[PDB]
Amino acid sequence: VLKIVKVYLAVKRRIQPGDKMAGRHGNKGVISKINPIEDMPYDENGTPV
Amino acid sequence: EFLKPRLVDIEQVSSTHAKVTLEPLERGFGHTLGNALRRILLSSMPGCAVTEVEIDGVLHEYSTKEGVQEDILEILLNLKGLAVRVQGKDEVILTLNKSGIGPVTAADITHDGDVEIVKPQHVICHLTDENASISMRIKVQRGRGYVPASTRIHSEEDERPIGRLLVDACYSPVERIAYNVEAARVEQRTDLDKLVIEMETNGTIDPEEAIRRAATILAEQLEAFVDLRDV
Repeated sequence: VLKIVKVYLAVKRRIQPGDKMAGRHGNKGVISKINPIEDMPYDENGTPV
Repeated sequence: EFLKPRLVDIEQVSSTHAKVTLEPLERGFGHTLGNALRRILLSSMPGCAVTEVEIDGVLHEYSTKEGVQEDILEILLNLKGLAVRVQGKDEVILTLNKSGIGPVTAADITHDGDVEIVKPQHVICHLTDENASISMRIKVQRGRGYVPASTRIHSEEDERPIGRLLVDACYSPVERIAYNVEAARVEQRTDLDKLVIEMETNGTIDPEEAIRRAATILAEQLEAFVDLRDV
């Protein structure tokens, strides 16, 4: 081997439907849908979950 | 034979937080209008936000400057939060030039006429060296909604300069919306309701204009409804 050239790519992967999310307690899941802020449930104060 | 709501006192508790009241609401329309406006506001309010940044000594989001402690990527993340009001143009080029030790806040941006920096205390970076100097040129666009870099990549349009740093665009000034329909004792009536909309924004869109534009959008869609072809 004369020489070698290594190239590092960096990629920002955003969460999307189908990715796997979990808690610390053994609960798992596949991200099923991304909802708009307005559709999400909200408390009296107006903060959405 | 109906009543109709007139925009009444608009209390401003803080620069960002505002309460808007609508007094003469018919029974049942309190919640209808509350929810319709909440939806329109949270989804469709047009605002301006930074789309891309060029800093001098940095090739890509992942490099680092001498004399700063944030990574360039964190600088972009801080810029995403930058609350700005553009008046006339759709795309403005702001210039930030700071030297010496200190926190580079949003106030240090070169003061242009048409652009208003709502929160001048908003931090961007921290220098840590006497001779360390940061310069950048931030391109700010007007838009509605939320547009990420990866989607606009289809429309690259000569992104050739490697110095370009794309930022995710949150083209939306409204952070939070709540409403309460409460008994509106009108001096000659028994059962009338008042809608109180409490809204928290980044301090660019004014409440009156927000509510007016939201009602405008809903009314335009209703116009679409009035005619029905059936052809």
